[PDB]
Amino acid sequence: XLLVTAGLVLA
Amino acid sequence: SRVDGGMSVTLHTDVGDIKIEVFCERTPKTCENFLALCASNYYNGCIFHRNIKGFMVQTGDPTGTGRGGNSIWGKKFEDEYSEYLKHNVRGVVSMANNGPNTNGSQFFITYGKQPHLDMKYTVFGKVIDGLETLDELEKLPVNEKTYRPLNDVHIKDITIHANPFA
Repeated sequence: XLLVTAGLVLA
Repeated sequence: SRVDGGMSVTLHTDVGDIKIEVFCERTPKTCENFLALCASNYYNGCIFHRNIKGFMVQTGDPTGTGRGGNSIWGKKFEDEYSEYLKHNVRGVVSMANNGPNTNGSQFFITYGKQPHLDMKYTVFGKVIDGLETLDELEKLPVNEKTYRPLNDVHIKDITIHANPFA
């Protein structure tokens, strides 16, 4: 999808 | 009676300058943390490790992996939301995170309106000058399943600006 994470990048 | 225009910083990148105003009145802790890391040269040498056209460009990780970085205090800090601070225009600057109160040093700049981030990520700034540089960043050849730019693009160093009305 469209998230801004730090480590576990998701959809 | 004087006026204080607040603080702002200029990111000196391999493809141009980006000037960012920092909302220190609304998001104080996020502001101090950003300015402090900026002054310690922490971001000097950082690359934009994830660039998604139409979405956002992310950076702020020394290690360049994607799970590195920390706050000047060396411990993740709380979020700072404001009903008047939202990802509604191209150029908002916010803190990435792995859930509530996990703010460190990684941050991103939006390429356009991104309403689904509101109230979930601390917005603490806005690109006031150097929009051109944002276009260069967006139209950059990137990977495909990692969005890692093909060619590394860095943040050479950072200039801190004081009150413009001093």
